[PDB]
Amino acid sequence: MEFKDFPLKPEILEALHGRGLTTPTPIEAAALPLALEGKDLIGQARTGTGKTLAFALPIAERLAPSQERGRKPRALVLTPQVASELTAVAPHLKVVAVYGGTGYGKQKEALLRGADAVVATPGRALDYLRQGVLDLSRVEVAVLDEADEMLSMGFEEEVEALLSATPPSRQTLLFSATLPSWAKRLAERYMKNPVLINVIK
Repeated sequence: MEFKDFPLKPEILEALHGRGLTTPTPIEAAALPLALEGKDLIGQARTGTGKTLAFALPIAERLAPSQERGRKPRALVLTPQVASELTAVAPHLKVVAVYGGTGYGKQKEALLRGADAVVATPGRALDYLRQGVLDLSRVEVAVLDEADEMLSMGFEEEVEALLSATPPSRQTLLFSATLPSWAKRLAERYMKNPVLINVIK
């Protein structure tokens, strides 16, 4: 089932063209059905290229971008690269970044302008949170990418701090080539009877 073979936004199926992207991975092709309706999932694919669109899409497709001034983020993401794509496959949605390796002020500036989604290393993710700079009480979509490269890199107790600050009616998707205990807790404490999917060779 090519992208089209699904209920998808045309200009998105076109931004994809502006890109050149045609057909989804095994994992994407599995998630989207459930992912395009809110169902909690879990994803298990080898580390590297292939994962992004399983969630990027169910997000943009879920939200009606706004021009509202200084608005809260309806979506959220985590790592320990991901802007290029989403910004291109979700032109209607405003996207920004946060991370160690630049100035607080910097990512404490475009923030107050407005936001439709986010992606961060939990180390700085809490920074703006505590600062009260980042308000997180309007999120609909939640995402954890590589909950083992987090564990490994050590961003695991902010992951859940930031996470403990989102609606319960909210949705949740988790990806981890190897699903570890903290991601088993992260799964019991944060997800409604998700559906696991494994594509490991």
